[PDB]
Amino acid sequence: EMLPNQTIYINNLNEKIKKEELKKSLYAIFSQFGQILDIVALKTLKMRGQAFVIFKEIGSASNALRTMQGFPFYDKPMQIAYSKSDSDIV
RNA sequence: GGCCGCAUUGCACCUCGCGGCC
Repeated sequence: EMLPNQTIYINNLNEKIKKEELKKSLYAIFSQFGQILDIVALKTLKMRGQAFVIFKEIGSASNALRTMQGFPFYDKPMQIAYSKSDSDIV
C-alpha cells in the first residue's frame, strides 16, 4: 500500500476538460484541506486523466484523500492515492 | 483560437499519440 505523501495522485479524471480549467476546478474543491503549493495536470498521452495536488502538509493530503475519495467530479468518481514519490518542488 | 473523431485508466515534474474541420 502507498505510504502518506504531501502530494496526492488523482486519476479517473474526465479527459474532455481543458487542463487550465481542470486545475482551477481542482483548486476549488481541495483548497479547503490546507495550503496548496501547486497542482500539476498534463494532457500528454501518458498523463491525461490524471493530476497531482501538492499540499504543504502531509496531514492536509491525508485528509483530502480520505474526504474526497470517489467524489463525482465532472461526472466521474475521483480516484485518489498518495503519490509514489516526492514532488520536485521542495 | 474554436470544434470533433480514433486510441489511452495512465505516477509526473522542459516540449512531445494519431487524424479530421473552422
